[PDB]
Amino acid sequence: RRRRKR
Amino acid sequence: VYQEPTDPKFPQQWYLSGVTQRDLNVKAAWAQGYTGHGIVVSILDDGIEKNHPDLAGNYDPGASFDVNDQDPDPQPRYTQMNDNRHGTRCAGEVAAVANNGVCGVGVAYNARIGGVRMLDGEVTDAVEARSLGLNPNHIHIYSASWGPEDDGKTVDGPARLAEEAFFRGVSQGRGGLGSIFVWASGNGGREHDSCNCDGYTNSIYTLSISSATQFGNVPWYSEACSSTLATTYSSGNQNEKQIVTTDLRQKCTESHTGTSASAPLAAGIIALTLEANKNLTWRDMQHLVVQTSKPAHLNANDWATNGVGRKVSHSYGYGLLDAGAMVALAQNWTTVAPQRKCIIDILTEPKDIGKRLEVRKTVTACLGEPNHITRLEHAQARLTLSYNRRGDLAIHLVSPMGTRSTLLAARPHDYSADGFNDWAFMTTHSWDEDPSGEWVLEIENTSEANNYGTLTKFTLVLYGTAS
Ligand SMILES: [Ca+2]
Ligand SMILES: [Ca+2]
Ligand SMILES: [Ca+2]
Ligand SMILES: [Cl-]
Ligand code: NA
Ligand code: NA
Ligand code: NA
Repeated sequence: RRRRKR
Repeated sequence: VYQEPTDPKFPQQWYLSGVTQRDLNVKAAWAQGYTGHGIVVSILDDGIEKNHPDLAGNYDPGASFDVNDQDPDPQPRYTQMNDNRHGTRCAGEVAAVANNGVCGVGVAYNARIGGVRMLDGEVTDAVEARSLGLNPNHIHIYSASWGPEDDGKTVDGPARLAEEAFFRGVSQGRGGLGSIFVWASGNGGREHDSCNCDGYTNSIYTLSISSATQFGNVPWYSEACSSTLATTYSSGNQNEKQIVTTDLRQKCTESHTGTSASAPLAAGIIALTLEANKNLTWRDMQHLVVQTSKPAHLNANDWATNGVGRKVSHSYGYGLLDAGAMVALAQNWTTVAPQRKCIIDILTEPKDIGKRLEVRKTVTACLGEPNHITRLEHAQARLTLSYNRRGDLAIHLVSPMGTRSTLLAARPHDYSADGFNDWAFMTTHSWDEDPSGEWVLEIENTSEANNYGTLTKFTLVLYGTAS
């Protein structure tokens, strides 16, 4: 679970 | 007479021009003589292929850096799945070279283009701040096709360093005229996400851009909210055409998609506008977008006319960008007056929400004081409340001129019991209205469950001018 996504 | 580009894929760039009128009217700006010369755009993403045959001629190392590995070279990291192709696809939409026998062309095909490599790693607050604040007296326009997760249950925005970077950019960047920040509004449509729960798009300092399909419909991935300003074309169903751009490993693609493709097209159109008047401020640029964007033939069930006669939608903002109209209006534009800010604390005591709550308040908008506003720009309702299931709430705000903004729609996946802690819901839908008079806030439980909570603070914050 990344903090920011593309 | 203007000669249109001869690149091999230019005929497939249906969104730039054509006789059908389903386009962004970019060729009309080219024929007025604006192609982007002298403007600098930076793509904040996972890297840029600086030696690509359709990018090398416009590449600008002064607009580039590698924040993930702490070096000046933003080349992407190559992998078997081509995971780091995203930033190169975005760059070619803005500034792919014209008339060179390769792929298609950018919207601003004579502009200078750079990239910040910052998504290929852990994206901290410091990482964001260092990217948004890169070389602010050289880069004119920043483009960001990323953000918080679109799972339909997150409420998140810029932390302290990143918010400080936004304020420094619009105050001191570009020689004091202010950096231009362009944002993609989000891909959370299938999750019923709201782009007002994303602090990057919800910020007054960014131009948040949504998408429309080739046949003029709301795409499956689209998020609706009141903070969106305008729209550009992107992908839809499999009978609809997609976006043509530069791809990783020196290739060309015809299948770039999603919210990610909409913000770069807006950034290129803004680059043409700045060439037409280099003295425009960050607020001037948002005024131009509001006045020139076009609703015609975009299908939505929520089109509404606001207090000054403009059509506005939560799916599209003020409508499709129009490049020819932007560059024409820019040339003799008179700079707006300095921005005023009027703060009104609404509540005298906390209020139980229950099944439905309505709060009415008549305001003077700082009458008699140096921050008196008769001409609104952005408005915020900053709310603090508790509730047992956040996603069952819907929230609306009505302006004195009768314009109803949806601040929050129901989010079925949002089970959080954490409420909202001074969250600044923003609306663009009352731009140019007089904000004096009665405002109404409505909070309601959209489910049959017996939910409970309390509203403890409501601050109405108004921005704008008196001329
Ligand atoms: Ca590097
Ligand atoms: Ca080309
Ligand atoms: Ca979202
Ligand atoms: Cl402020
Ligand atoms: Na300034
Ligand atoms: Na914004
Ligand atoms: Na009024």
